[PDB]
Amino acid sequence: APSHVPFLLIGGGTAAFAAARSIRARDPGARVLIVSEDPELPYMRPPLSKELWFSDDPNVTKTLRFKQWNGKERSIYFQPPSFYVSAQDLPHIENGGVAVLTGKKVVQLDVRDNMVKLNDGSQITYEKCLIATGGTPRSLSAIDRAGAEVKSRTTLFRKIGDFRSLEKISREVKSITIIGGGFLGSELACALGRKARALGTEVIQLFPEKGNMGKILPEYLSNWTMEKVRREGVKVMPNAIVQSVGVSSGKLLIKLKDGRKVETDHIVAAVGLEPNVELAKTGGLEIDSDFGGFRVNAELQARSNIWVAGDAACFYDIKLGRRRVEHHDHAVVSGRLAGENMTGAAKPYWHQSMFWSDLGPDVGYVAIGLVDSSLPTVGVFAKATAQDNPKSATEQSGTGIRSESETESEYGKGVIFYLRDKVVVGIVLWNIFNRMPIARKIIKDGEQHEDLNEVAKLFNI
Ligand SMILES: Cc1cc2nc3c(=O)[nH]c(=O)nc-3n(C[C@H](O)[C@H](O)[C@H](O)COP(=O)(O)OP(=O)(O)OC[C@H]3O[C@@H](n4cnc5c(N)ncnc54)[C@H](O)[C@@H]3O)c2cc1C
Repeated sequence: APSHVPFLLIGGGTAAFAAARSIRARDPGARVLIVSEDPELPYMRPPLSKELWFSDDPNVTKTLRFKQWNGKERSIYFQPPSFYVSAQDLPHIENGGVAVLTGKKVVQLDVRDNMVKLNDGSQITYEKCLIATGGTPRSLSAIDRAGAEVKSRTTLFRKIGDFRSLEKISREVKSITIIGGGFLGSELACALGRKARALGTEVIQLFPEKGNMGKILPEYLSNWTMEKVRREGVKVMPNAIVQSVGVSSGKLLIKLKDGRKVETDHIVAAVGLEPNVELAKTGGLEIDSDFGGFRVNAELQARSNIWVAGDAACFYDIKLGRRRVEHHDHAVVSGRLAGENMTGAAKPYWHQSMFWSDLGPDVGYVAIGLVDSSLPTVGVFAKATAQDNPKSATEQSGTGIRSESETESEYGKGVIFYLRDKVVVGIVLWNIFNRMPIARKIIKDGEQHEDLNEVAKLFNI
């Protein structure tokens, strides 16, 4: 537990790691320390709701070495444990390196004095800081007022602990209910769905919308999505508003505003996240408003020596202005930029951060820009071929983390445009891959189009 560190990375996820790899690649003798309230070393989140549930390895719970869609085993951790130095040797070890203090939470940030306070009473000072604290899962108020009995049977899925505890539960109970129609929630619907078919148990997913991912996707693709979830065996209940939750003889009882009742053994909440601006009080960088997250400049700074990246960061988006994102690609790229800037410097974050989600090897979505379903939307669909699924894409690139394969620079499948007037502000790509460069160039040009079809042809529709 060092008293001082040149580079402090608060929080131990994907942003923090992207930063540290970058710094070491630009200053091969830099001394970087990550503080992580997670017992685990830094690891990626997408598999937690994806491949990890699809493997046939009974040890997959223990090793968290998962198989991608193409068959290649990969670890959920960014680096083997042997690549990090000790927080102890960090201050003096020849060449320095990267160190992670696991199980420790930074609770106080004294910006003026360049110092942090850990939970245990430790005090650490820094020359250069990155806040990469990600977010905290939201619950629903209709859960929180039910007491400690219901709360103890409500997974808020986010971490390895949640994967492990929920995987266990899928082998012990008869009925699991997912609240939330969002991507995570639907990924979790399919994944638990697949385990429940093997066991003969029940999976229920509910949400207020008309269909899955209803805030993002138009009715057609949303309703289709819902039918896909139902094909996995899931009892999907749309237009479900939660009235209250309570104990009813060993079972959880969900009462809806539309009157319906649902008996289930366990709940998994997947209703989004709230940024972690905690240290935003004692620090006096104290966040934005419209969008949530710490305010940063073009180079991702909240102060002259304190950058922010990843989920915690409210950045200026090249085409969309102020924005907050929950994308892994954002994490990696803004994390990488932030680390480059900490090693001096002077580089704007002009990146258009792609989002992607897979519901199994066979269905994949990819978003870029403002993708809200309330906008004017134009969809152009087609019959998908042999290479038009995540399994093929993962076979083509060798990686199942889409952001690595689809590059950073500029009815089975289809493309949905989102419009303010006739300007493309957002795009969804349904089962179409290798076309994010064109997808970016289209939004970045901010052009006006009175067709939509000719554009669609570049996606190979
Ligand atoms: C289950 C799941 C599946 C996902 N799938 C996808 C996907 O398919 N595609 C996609 O684009 N995105 C996906 N995402 C979102 C994506 O993973 C996030 O954008 C990414 O994790 C952001 O990284 P981060 O560094 O901002 O936050 P995190 O990875 O959460 O890292 C923050 C870490 O810092 C810790 N921390 C917070 N505060 C403190 C403190 N004061 N002191 C010490 N530590 C602290 C937290 O415990 C956490 O471990 C998924 C997310 C989840 C949760």
